[PDB]
Amino acid sequence: TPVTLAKVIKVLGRTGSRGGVTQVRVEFLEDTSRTIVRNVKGPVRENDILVLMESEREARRLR
Amino acid sequence: MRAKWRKKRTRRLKRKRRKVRARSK
Amino acid sequence: PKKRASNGRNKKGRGHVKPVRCVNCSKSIPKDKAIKRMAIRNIVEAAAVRDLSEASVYPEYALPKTYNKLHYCVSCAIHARIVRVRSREDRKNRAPP
Amino acid sequence: AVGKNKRLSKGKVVDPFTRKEWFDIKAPSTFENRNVGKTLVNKSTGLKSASDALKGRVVEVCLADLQGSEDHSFRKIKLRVDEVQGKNLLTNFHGMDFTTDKLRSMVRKWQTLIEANVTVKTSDDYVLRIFAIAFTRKQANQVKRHSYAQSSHIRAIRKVISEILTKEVQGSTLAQLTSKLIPEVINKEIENATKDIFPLQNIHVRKVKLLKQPKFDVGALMALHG
Amino acid sequence: SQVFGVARIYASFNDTFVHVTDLSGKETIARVTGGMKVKADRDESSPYAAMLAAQDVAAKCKEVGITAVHVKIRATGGTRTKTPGPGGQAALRALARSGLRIGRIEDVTPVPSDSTRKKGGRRGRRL
RNA sequence: UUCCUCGUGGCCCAAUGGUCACGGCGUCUGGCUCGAACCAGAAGAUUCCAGGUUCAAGUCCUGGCGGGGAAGCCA
RNA sequence: AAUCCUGGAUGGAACGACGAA
RNA sequence: GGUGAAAUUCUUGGAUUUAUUGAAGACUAACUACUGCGAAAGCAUUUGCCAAGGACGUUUUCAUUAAUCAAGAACGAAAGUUAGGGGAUCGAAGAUGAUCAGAUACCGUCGUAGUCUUAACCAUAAACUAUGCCGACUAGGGAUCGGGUGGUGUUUUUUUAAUGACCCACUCGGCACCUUACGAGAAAUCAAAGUCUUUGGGUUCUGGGGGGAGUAUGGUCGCAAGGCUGAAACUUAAAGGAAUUG
Ligand SMILES: [Mg+2]
Ligand SMILES: [Mg+2]
Ligand SMILES: [Mg+2]
Ligand SMILES: [Mg+2]
Ligand SMILES: [Mg+2]
Ligand SMILES: [Mg+2]
Ligand SMILES: [Mg+2]
Ligand SMILES: [Mg+2]
Ligand SMILES: [Mg+2]
Ligand SMILES: [Mg+2]
Ligand SMILES: [Mg+2]
Ligand SMILES: [Mg+2]
Ligand SMILES: [Mg+2]
Ligand SMILES: [Mg+2]
Ligand SMILES: [Mg+2]
Ligand SMILES: [Mg+2]
Ligand SMILES: [Mg+2]
Repeated sequence: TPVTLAKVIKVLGRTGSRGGVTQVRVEFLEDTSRTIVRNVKGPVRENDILVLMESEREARRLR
Repeated sequence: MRAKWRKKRTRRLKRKRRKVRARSK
Repeated sequence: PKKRASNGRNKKGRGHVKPVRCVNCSKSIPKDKAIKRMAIRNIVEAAAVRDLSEASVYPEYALPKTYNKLHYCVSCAIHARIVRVRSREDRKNRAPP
Repeated sequence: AVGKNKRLSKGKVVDPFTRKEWFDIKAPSTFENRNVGKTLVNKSTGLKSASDALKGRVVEVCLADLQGSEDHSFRKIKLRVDEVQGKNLLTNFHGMDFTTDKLRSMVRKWQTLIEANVTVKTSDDYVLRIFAIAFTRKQANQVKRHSYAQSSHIRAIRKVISEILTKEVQGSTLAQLTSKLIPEVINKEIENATKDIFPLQNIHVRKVKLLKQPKFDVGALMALHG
Repeated sequence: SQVFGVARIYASFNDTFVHVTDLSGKETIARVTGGMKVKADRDESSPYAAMLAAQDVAAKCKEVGITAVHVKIRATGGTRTKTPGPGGQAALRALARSGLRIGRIEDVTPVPSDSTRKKGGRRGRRL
């Protein structure tokens, strides 16, 4: 039953056609020095914490 | 209509008329 | 009327240029009316390079690069958020950004 | 995609990595390192004799891995298996070739590319197709932005190059040629012969390929592996 | 110290192949695709599928005896795209993160000297 | 004339003797939108007519009604 | 006083309207 | 596999994939650009042969031999035709899978003719710079291709020479380009589309509202496909070009 905690360090922007998604670059609490970009469904701040059911995935960054 | 296809129609009708006239000639 | 003096292209003294194919829609477009870009990129990305260097024997290595030249037709280049569309006065601007 | 197959079988487990064995690869002595890696085969049955299934194998590996230096980092070498003596299988030179990254890095626009290729045979009765490549350069004090040649310079350069390779191969057997290749003396000769004609940067040679080999002559092979 | 293999990612659109061999290429290990790790026909190409494939081949190589791997990334090439698909770099990152070691990545997309002819017509694949 | 076959909702068509009977189109109602197309949904059958077998016939059997097909040869 | 670096995409369906002014 | 998504299709007889070779035929990437040559069409791997050509240079030669040209002749993309060859890719037709109200269309998978060549026909094209050729003159500016001249200019050789490659200045000729309008133009725009009511340098071709109609007929060429030539009846008040604001 593994899950990964990740701390938010930077909110990038909203995403999704209807704006109910947010891109965030996080910092893994355990195994620090690792930063990954993820989608989020709800509201989010910097320094919030996320429970990744899987860590080995990042979203297509909107650039 | 498109002039290209109108031309194609004239060409077909010319062919038609040419052979239906060869029927007599 | 005449939208462009070059008419779309770079054919002055040639007659014929022996076209190429759009890599997106396989359309036979002349090599001069096309739009040539060059996608010079690192092979992996900005992200996983750190993981690769961590997991790499042969340190200091290179991270070599992938170079591919791209031709697009007008329609595909305009659909793919490239040369899109400009005003009558800025059409004459011939340099890149 | 998984449960899609209509039929797996037209008409209607034994995992093999227990059935296999490892060998380690020895390169010739014209290389500061011999131990290339390892390979696999099935166990030598009586109806197979795995030696012969493994005889005609080819393995491409980097010259920087054979020499240690990352200066020869592009420069892949293909090695052909020719003999086996108890799990330390020997190889001989099959052919060189560059990496696409380096080649495309050379190929930039607003400079003229020159290419040559010759079909020469050696002292050891081999036949090789040696490829040479070169590129114009923009001199210092130069203001115009392309540095193209006048297309007879190119023909002269190519004549010179082809004559040099036909001269330098005839006399080099195969290992003599390999040890001429590795230090990149040929490129120095091309530059010294063409500086009187045109600048010529990036005179790395190019891939070389065998076409037809002589008879085996195991003695000449074992001469290399000491 | 390190036992080397060769990974041979072929990352097209519509699918992704991770399949690893000895240095010679004649003897192979652990060919798995994206469509073996997903059931759509629409996500055969995707990075998650490629990542799962790379995890599987990492497991199989490690239980064979292979520790490091060289990489040859490839697209459909020829007359076709020549730009690699989405799931190549994902597989690469995945087999790196799984515990294997890397050496000498290369791109080996087959390129022609103006070979035969692309498909679609001269007017193209319209849509 | 003989032989063979067919008949089912407005149209085409299917049915194991075992529910006043399946489907598609059409029709009616509502919705999206003015109409189509689309989405939801309804209703409509004396299974050609007269008899018989059976607990029960659309079906199984006899007769007629109408439609079609094949045959009508040696001279 | 230490100190190696980056930029980047596509993605279904959608017929029609009397003329006059 | 392919796709927007699927399906047709191939796969325990091992498909896709890997490596090693071999064959076939086509093509000639990246270099490849507001660059070159060519009468145009058009022409891009190497080397060899064959003949030709432009520009440049010239204190060489003839000496008006010239410019444009109904007739008439040569070349003339692709498709197409005939006959052989070759026939890998792609692929009018056709067959199929889907999409769709229908889809003998777009998309997908196959796939004949064709795509390549030889010998011979065709004789067309948005064959377009939609701009006839020859000639003279008229504003600035720089870049570039080829040739040539000059410079104690830079670099390499053998510090050094001659070369070659670069730099600067200039020049003839060419593909073009930028800026302005003294000018022109209906304007868009044009260093030619200027020097044209202050109307004439020379010459060839074509057009006369829109349709009917590049039609019918008659000739002529062509194996054919068709080409070149080419009306009338009847019909109509607008068709059209360039810009303007919506
Ligand atoms: Mg043309
Ligand atoms: Mg209704
Ligand atoms: Mg209607
Ligand atoms: Mg109508
Ligand atoms: Mg196989
Ligand atoms: Mg080439
Ligand atoms: Mg040139
Ligand atoms: Mg014409
Ligand atoms: Mg014209
Ligand atoms: Mg003039
Ligand atoms: Mg000059
Ligand atoms: Mg000039
Ligand atoms: Mg020119
Ligand atoms: Mg008139
Ligand atoms: Mg008229
Ligand atoms: Mg009126
Ligand atoms: Mg208008």
